Amino acid sequence: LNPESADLRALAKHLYDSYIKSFPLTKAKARAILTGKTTDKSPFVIYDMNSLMMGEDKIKFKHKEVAIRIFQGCQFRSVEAVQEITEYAKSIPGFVNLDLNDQVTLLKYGVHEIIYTMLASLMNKDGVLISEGQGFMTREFLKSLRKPFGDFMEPKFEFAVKFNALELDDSDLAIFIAVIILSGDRPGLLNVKPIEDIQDNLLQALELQLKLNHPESSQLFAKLLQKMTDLRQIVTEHVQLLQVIKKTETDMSLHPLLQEIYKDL
Amino acid sequence: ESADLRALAKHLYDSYIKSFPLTKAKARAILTGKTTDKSPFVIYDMNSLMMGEDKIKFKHITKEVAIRIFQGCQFRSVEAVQEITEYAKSIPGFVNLDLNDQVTLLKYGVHEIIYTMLASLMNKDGVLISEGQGFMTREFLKSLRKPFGDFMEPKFEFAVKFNALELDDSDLAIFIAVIILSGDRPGLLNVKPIEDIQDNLLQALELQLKLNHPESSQLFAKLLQKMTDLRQIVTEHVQLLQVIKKTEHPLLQEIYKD
Ligand SMILES: CCO[C@@H](Cc1ccc(OCCn2c3ccccc3c3ccccc32)cc1)C(=O)O
Repeated sequence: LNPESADLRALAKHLYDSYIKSFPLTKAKARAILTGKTTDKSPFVIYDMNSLMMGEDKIKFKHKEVAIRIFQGCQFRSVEAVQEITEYAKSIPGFVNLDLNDQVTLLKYGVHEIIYTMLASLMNKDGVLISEGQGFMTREFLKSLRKPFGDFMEPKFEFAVKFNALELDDSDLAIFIAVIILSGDRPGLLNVKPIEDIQDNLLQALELQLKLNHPESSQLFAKLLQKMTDLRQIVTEHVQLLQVIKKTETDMSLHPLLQEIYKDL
Repeated sequence: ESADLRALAKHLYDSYIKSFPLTKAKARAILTGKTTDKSPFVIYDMNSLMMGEDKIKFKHITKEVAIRIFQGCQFRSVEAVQEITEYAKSIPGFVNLDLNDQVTLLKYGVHEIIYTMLASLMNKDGVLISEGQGFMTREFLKSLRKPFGDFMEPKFEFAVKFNALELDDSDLAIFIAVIILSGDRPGLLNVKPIEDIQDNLLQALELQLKLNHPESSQLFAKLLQKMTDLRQIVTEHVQLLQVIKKTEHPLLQEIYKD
């Protein structure tokens, strides 16, 4: 009972491998930090303006009002995430061989669904790890920021809490993330079929990977695919929120790379 | 256990055939002409509608066209909700769930099922109407007023892609059941039995596809991702209904409260 299964495991290993090489902060590490293990250090916790302030010292993170400072923080980290995801996509067999326009298109629409997915790896009901895991910002501090900014994270936490319920590990994510990138239903693709063939193979690999890694958790495959609905809505609420800041913060600059992704859509 | 899954599949199918008079198999027969017996009356332009309103009885008439057409789509939806409701009752486990959860699962699942089955009565040029007696063109629909001109366009968008999967009634019966037993509907009181049931339905669906479409074993996954396509359309629709909520009897408003 090991026919084409071999091919699929091989692909799984390949992606898991690229994933480790493309993302310095994996779920496994973020968990060792959040559950107080001994393989990792403990984070500094920001829960208020006061705490935040000592955090500048204690943490330091490559960086006028607090809300905007934090907002500018996510942008920089998001930009970095895009770089990592772009580097990971290139390792997906067949991706770099597709039409360049479509490669740009798949990344344009796939990058955020992947950022929030992976962002769940650094979250628990109470907060989120920051500065490569050196810090932890509580859900509450974030939910209290100035009128518009404090509404950015709550829906991510809500998704994270439900998504983490599936209890997936980095090896599962590597494939699932690869499925998201290769979506032949993205607006403006010029050559859908090639893209779909790849995703089809990825899907078979993820299906096998979920049965083998979570034998007791039946229909995990079915439940995970359904999670896409949550992702799309997160993206939507987010862009609208961005529209608001753009008209209320005329002195604020949205990172060019982010402007290009968010552009048309 | 495979035999139990096939049994569940036959049961849902037999029940589907009894709750939905106009099946996909029948509909496809009418759309391709495989049944020249009774071809449908076409409604391509303003003039034909007027004539069709005379030919076909249409039980939704009491004069601005665009609205009349909409009230028709609503009347049919209310009927569809009763059919779906009778079908759900036959899904093993459903009636044993808490009553409030039954109502909840139906309340949030009828739209998804309606548009799913609507795909069955459509092709790129139009949708079959009034029990198959008619056929309203896609172009005629597009060419409607402001808030109405883009009411159905989204459904046709979905329909063409959904019909690409080439599913038949026995596949749909299981798929529809899966959509009903969704454990993530807001306000549920006892999620465990719901997901337990969906679990079994997905197993039955997975086997049904592999047997009924041996030459395309990724179909299950593809079918599942179409479920998210459905939720988006339901979002766009309720949203549009608000742009319509902007006006367009009080006893009638009660019947179509939703
Ligand atoms: C601000 C615009 O939001 C982004 C999306 C986005 C939103 C929130 C978000 O939360 C993470 C914040 N975040 C930080 C915030 C301040 C300082 C460091 C980090 C940090 C370090 C490592 C990892 C994460 C980190 C990460 C990305 C976009 O629109 O592309």
